[PDB]
Amino acid sequence: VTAITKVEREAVLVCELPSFDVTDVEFDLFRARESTDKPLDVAAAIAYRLLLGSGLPQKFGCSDEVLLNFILQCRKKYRNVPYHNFYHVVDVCQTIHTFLYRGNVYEKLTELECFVLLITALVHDLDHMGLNNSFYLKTESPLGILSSASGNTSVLEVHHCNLAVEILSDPESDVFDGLEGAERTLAFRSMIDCVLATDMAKHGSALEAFLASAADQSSDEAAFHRMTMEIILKAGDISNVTKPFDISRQWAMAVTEEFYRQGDMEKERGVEVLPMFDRSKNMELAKGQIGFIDFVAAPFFQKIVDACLQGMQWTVDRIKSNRAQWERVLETR
Ligand SMILES: COc1ccc(C2=NN(C3CCN(C(=O)CN4C(=O)CCC4=O)CC3)C(=O)[C@@H]3CC=CC[C@H]23)cc1OC
Ligand SMILES: [Mg+2]
Ligand SMILES: [Zn+2]
Repeated sequence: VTAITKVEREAVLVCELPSFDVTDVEFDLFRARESTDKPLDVAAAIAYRLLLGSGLPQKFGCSDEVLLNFILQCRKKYRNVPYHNFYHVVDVCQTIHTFLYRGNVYEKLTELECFVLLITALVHDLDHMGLNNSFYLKTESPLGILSSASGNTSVLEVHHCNLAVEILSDPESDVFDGLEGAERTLAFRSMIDCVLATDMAKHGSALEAFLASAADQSSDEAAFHRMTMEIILKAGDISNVTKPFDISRQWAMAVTEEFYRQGDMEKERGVEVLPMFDRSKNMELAKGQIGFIDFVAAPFFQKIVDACLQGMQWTVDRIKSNRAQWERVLETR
């Protein structure tokens, strides 16, 4: 890995981000991206501002320079795909910030764990190529073969953890360098756990485990803290439908184009192409989003809020209003 230059940091530090409140739940990363000639710099500056404002890097001996090196080292490893690019992970970081601080989830965690969540958001999709786990397995890809051979089917999640560990192995980009002993161990293990938990094939079991812990006043503390962390990263990962409508719709366009490119590649290779990934179905954006709301996101946010995370009620409220808005698109078509 090649060291971040000073000129690279200066480009990020130059961004003043006037008019944006990065801590707000109605913050608009799309508008932030439009605001400038250099969206990648603005994106990094948002991540930088969020991390510094939390008070957290300073507390764990992570300097301003090392924090920004880390951010830029993550940015180098994201690709130019429609959805799983650096804007997605900056969005997950910003959203998790809002769940911790606007939603009061910080109350259930330590500050180390809060620090870890904010950083894990930035590593959690490192080097995503716009193709899901199933594509690698269906096509018998080298990457997919290695996963089957070694017994872990979370193809990309394990990949992301491996690049995260690389960035953190140089002191100049290790935001956990100020830690040692059991704490540094916890930072790496909880980071890795969280990323492994974002495999959507494990979505149901992760939810059931969190919910079961949350209902049990004699749950192991460490286990509950860990499951909370995993759940908050998962929440950020599927939080598109909890933003105001046009923000939420822009994410949906981005993921739709990304899925389509996968399906075009699957067609070429002669493997199974699902409906959601097929250009020829031209499936309505409103039906896709409502199906995702009804089958994935509304039950998830509702269950985790009722169980435990009451301050996150606004996410349930907004899913409801976005669902009603998509129903209006149908009604008037
Ligand atoms: C902005 O909009 C989306 C953003 C992310 C995803 C992701 N989706 N997924 C799975 C796809 C397969 N799944 C489903 O098809 C679920 N489902 C039904 O069963 C009925 C209709 C429906 O949607 C489970 C989630 C991913 O794995 C992506 C990677 C990680 C997290 C969420 C991403 C989906 C979105 O809108 C469809
Ligand atoms: Mg992922
Ligand atoms: Zn993600």
